Amino acid sequence: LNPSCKIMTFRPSMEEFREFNKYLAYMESKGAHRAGLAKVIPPKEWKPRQCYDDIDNLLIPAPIQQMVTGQSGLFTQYNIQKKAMTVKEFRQLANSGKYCTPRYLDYEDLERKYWKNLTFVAPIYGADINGSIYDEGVDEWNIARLNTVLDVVEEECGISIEGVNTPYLYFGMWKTTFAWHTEDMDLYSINYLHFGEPKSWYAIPPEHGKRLERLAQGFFPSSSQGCDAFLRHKMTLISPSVLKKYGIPFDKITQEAGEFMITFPYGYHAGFNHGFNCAESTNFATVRWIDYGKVAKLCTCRKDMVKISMDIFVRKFQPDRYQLWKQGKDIYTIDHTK
Ligand SMILES: CCN(/C=C/N(C)C)C(=O)CNCc1cc(C(=O)O)ccn1
Ligand SMILES: [Cl-]
Ligand code: NI
Ligand SMILES: [Zn+2]
Repeated sequence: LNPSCKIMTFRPSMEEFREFNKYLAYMESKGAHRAGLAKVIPPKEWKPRQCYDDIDNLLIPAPIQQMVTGQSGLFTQYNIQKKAMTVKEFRQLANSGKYCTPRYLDYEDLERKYWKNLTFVAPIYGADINGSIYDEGVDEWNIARLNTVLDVVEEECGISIEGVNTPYLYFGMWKTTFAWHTEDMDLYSINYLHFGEPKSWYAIPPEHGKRLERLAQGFFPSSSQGCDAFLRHKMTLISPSVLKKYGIPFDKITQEAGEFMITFPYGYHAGFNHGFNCAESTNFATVRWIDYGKVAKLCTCRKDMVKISMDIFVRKFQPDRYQLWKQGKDIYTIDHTK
């Protein structure tokens, strides 16, 4: 049990690291999910790719220029699509004087500069790129093939996962942002920083996520009246100063190159990149997630958001509740600590 709901860091030996599914069960048995986010540092011997040199030639089809509007810790973001770029040209852009990381003392100093400089030069994010850059044959923690409940349902029952268990690449530069959100259907996610500058994360315990939602509804009431789950648009920024002021419990942590971050069901998170970097991530599920997916609040203003039917999961893994659930009588409130 993790009663403070603080973000945990794990350093498994190679023997402990080999099987991701087993280690994830271990992390939750230590209460790691109560923070909504955890870090895993793999042993120094492990390498998902021997050489990153040829990633320079990888094409970024639709780089995103992030426009931020607002003031004093409350901002809305929108995106402007830019012309296709290779990684090499993106890296040179990121390291130019207009876009490079500012000088800083420590991560805390840099965090301050992030929140002070959001509304000046708009950073460009090479985000949401289909693909993986693991070497072929890496069997440990292969983001492209984790073999979780999502995969079992797709391969054995022939049910469309809607591409949420496929890998995505993120080429960041300084000040590029991911806004406050939980994952689609309130799924888990895993994120590996292949190389480059760090990525800083903010996390809200699942047991306090509703308080973040109430706070955001009061500060963005127009966004709120337009969509019940508007935070899923990933356009809402709220600074740690605002969260402290209104008593929202949260934690922060910086992910360095070579480290995994895992987000848990209904764990709100947000953050920013320190500089040029490259990350890979996917969504996944465990049996524990099923009760979250059954009550996840979905986006009601856009046509084809990611909506996965829960029927197969309840029928196969919750046989004792299936008919009650389809009857509308499977009433419960989630215990985020178990
Ligand atoms: C599993 C990857 N994924 C699926 C992308 N599709 C929505 C396009 C996500 O939505 C991840 N959630 C956004 C996000 C982005 C970042 C980031 O910008 O590095 C960090 C944490 N979370
Ligand atoms: Cl700056
Ligand atoms: Ni995310
Ligand atoms: Zn919506």
